[PDB]
Amino acid sequence: SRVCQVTGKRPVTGNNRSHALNATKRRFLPNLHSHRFWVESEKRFVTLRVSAKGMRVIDKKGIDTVLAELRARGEKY
Amino acid sequence: MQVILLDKVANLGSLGDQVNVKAGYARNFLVPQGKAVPATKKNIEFFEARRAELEA
RNA sequence: UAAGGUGAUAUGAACCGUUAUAACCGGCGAUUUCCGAAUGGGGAAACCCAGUGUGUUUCGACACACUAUCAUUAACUGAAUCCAUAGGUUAAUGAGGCGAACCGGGGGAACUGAAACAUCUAAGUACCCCGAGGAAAAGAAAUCAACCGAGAUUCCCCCAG
RNA sequence: AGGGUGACAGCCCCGUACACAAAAAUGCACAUGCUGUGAGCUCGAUGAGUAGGGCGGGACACGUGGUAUCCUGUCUGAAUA
RNA sequence: UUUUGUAUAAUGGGUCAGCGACUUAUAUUCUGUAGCAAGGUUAACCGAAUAGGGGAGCCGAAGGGAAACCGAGUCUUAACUGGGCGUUAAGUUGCAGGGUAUAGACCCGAAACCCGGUGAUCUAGCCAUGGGCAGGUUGAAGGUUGGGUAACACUAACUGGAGGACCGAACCGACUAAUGUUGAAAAAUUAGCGGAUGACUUGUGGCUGGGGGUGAAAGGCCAAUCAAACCGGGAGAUAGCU
RNA sequence: GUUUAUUAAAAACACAGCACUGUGCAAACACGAAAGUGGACGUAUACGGUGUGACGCCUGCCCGGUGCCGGAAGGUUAAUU
RNA sequence: UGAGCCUUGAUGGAAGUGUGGACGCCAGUCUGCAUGGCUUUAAUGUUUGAUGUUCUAACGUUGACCCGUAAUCCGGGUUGCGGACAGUGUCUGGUGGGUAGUUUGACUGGGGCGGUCU
RNA sequence: GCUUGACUGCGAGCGUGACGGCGCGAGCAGGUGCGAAAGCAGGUCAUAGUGAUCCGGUGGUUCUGAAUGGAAGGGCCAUC
Repeated sequence: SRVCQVTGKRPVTGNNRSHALNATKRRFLPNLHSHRFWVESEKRFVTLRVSAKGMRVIDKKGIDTVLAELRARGEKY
Repeated sequence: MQVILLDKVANLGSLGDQVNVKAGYARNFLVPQGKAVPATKKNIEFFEARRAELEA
């Protein structure tokens, strides 16, 4: 499930569009990566499957806060 | 990525100065390895209140 | 409620009943095999095979009840790694499947029309998928107006082919 | 109104108009108890990887147009009455 | 019925009964008719419900100009002797009808295109595990032994028992003919025929699913069909043809 | 040997043999949006693709065209800036 | 290592016994080396891009081991090998009958070929 | 020889087309050339020498211009 654990980003659909303007179904999908984040608050490595962006979100908000959600929302981690 | 420093740390370090550091270096080494911290503003005071309650 | 009654093809038999337990109607309860979500395990549905606790002046064995999975919670346990975490057992709640349309969402055609055809159309239709209610959805302005003023959402008639 | 009864029935039967009914289980209303639950005032606070932007798409009757508005896959990224 | 034309040897119909094709909705115009008339008329809704209320609004009484704008005129042009379009005819709302528009739009009919299911009980290929091949030939390697060589070579008997080896039943196929052809049979019967220890044959079960499979490759096979299976659906596809 | 089950059994397919070509192993290749898997529990005396088609004697010239292979100058050339 | 800024030596405590580099108006004199009672020049500190080594800490491991776990999945952990490569998202140029949707005129003494089309 | 009438605005009234359209035209207004003048000239003896609509470009023009003033874009005339 190409799905960003932090941000909710899943794949989306659109068209392609030639010069001839031809519509053809396509998919956009999240730049996902799954990373080993160091918590320390847990002295452990939680490894989330993330989108660069999710990563930025973590880099901002803060890991302990992100992990806050998910748990807050039932998710594993 | 900005972050303020704890320990010395080469080419920038200074026990608490205000450096601007490349994204990765930090979320990958500087921290989750104690040596700096996200300049979360809540911090730029948290670690400036020292530069006042101390160096003056 | 009652003087008639034991559904029908479908008689007959043997019976029930007439002033209140015949029958008949309705409220509430009892019982409710097996299969089926099917949930002890299995399985070519309605069959096969268990385990655990029980129970028998005949306490072998054969009856009765529990034992699926998943989630939340708790208790008891408990690794690599000593603390922790993971893991494991148990217990209590809950879910599960079914089924009209209407509803919200994920995805989404082609014939066809353009008197061919690719932009365009058919259409966000058909269809598949998930979810929910009695309705759903939406909703109390970073809305409109236009220098006057309106004051959420929904629905209808005009505006206007 | 209607239906039936040996042919077409207001008065033969069942009904209809009308007026009546529940030991029970339930629905909705109110009035009350229970557990909750928070009410009013004063002083505050006022939604950031967000708005905006590049790219690619999508939605707006609007087919990138001179094209506002909205959503966002990708890269970025403010002000703070 | 179609045709320039059909007794026509061109189409359709064995016959009778029943059924079977220009419809409905909303728009829009015209005609007929009715009402009111420089006006006609209400929609939603309200309702005392076919009344009444509601005149939002629509159409009409004013055009010209792309427009600003002007206005019974106006536009053209610097302006037109002028030119064009206008001013001189009554609308409007029901009701019935004739056309059109959107809708399956008079009825029936494709070959197809798209979506979602069902199918390897027929067949193709593969996997697992099992079964089957009467009878009769040929007689490879190798081996023993004699003869033979300086020793090998070589040679004779024997022994052995290979092979998509031979002949031929079962089994598997299907080259020719005849019959049959409203069949005994939706692919056979009868006489002949190729293989028959193998790239053999066959039972049970399993796997591969539709632009997909499988194919010793014919476009072959995938349940009597296959240059794209069957079923349901889009669906009354479309048919300028009959 | 195979084949057009049902008008074609052949000179068509196949075959051992041969050649070219790709592949250093998490191979190439192939089913698959992926995970997973075949190749292969193999490893260049192997695996795939293509052609030829026992065997004998043999397989000449042509690299312009098309296809493919190699080329660390120059010209031309995308997003981006 | 291309270019900017900061600077300490160039254009804008005396005289004599002694030195590397040179557009030196063509024949100088210097720019420094020793001593002796805002614009044309060399290296530092830098700031900023390019190239190159190596590191480890993202990330890969279809090497070995530990545990969950009597397990050829998975997860965690340790170790080894790689390593900011590879790979993957977004954008972009090329290739791309593998797949797709289609087009491929009429006239015509039948059609096609030829011819013709205002 | 002198010139730019290969002029601008229009146009009674004809032709010829299903239509889109094409064609001929004296005359009026402004302005111009030639000629002493009467006068002739809105191309070429005539009849071929061509391409609708869309979209877009260029010049001109306040006609329009989504709160207002502007602007963008649209219209109109010329033209590609």
